[PDB]
Amino acid sequence: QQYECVAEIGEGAYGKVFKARDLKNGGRFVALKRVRVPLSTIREVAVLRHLETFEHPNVVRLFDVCTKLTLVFEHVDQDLTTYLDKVPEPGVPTETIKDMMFQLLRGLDFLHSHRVVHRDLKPQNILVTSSGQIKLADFGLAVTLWYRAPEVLLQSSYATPVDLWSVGCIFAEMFRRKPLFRGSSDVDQLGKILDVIGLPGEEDWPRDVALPRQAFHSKSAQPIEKFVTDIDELGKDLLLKCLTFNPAKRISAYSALSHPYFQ
Ligand SMILES: CC(C)n1c(C(C)(C)O)nc2c(F)cc(-c3nc(N[C@@H]4CCOC[C@H]4O)ncc3Cl)cc21
Repeated sequence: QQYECVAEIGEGAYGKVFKARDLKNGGRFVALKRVRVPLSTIREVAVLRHLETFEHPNVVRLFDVCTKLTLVFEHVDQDLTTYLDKVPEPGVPTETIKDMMFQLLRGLDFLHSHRVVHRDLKPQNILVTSSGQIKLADFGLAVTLWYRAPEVLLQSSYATPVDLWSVGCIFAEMFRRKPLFRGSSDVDQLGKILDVIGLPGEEDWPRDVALPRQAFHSKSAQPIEKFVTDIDELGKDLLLKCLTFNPAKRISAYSALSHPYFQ
């Protein structure tokens, strides 16, 4: 074969991910994902090959697609989790947090501009290069709810704002070095969220959903500086705009890119 598996990276629905040697390309390490067997998946791979044409700096490269289906991607040694685990005290430098957030928002804006939603953005799929470059991986194909948006938990809407909530969760975790909302179920997750952001107005609660607003009594919203201690005034504002309950009022990746926090 042209690829030689050396280790298992992970397991997905229904497929395994393997670290492989690209024998025809200098034995470079590659991530091989096998997708089992449709037309929707054919379209999904077509979107991924199209996004590759733009070769965005903040998205993992798709080197090859073979025919059930093998997806060959560039290998990145570490994810944001392993970076946050190994970063020395007192934590990630303020300007490293800033740069990585801009790169994440750049890759996110790229995907949203091409009508692609990640839907499972988490430090495990955010890859960090030896040069410190953020690369998005593990998206475009069809459990941890710590980054799941409230409208996904409530089962009402599944648009792009879902990823911006995950970014707000990730932004907070870059300072904390531990997840912001560590729920253990959809109802626990939403409760743990509303303890911090407060119960939203009745007009901001999704209509025709199973869980009503009155199923929670989180009462008032607490200051974020308590849960994220070293955040600046501008960072606090960007973080709040991401962690907005109502997805229509939540900042977009495009307007987050222009926030004064990045000036
Ligand atoms: C693991 C997970 C995020 N993952 C999943 C599933 C479906 C399991 O969630 N599919 C994945 C996939 F298609 C590719 C990668 C990927 N991984 C690396 N490197 C890894 C990063 C983690 O540390 C070990 C390194 O070797 N480099 C490049 C890519 Cl693109 C990760 C995937």
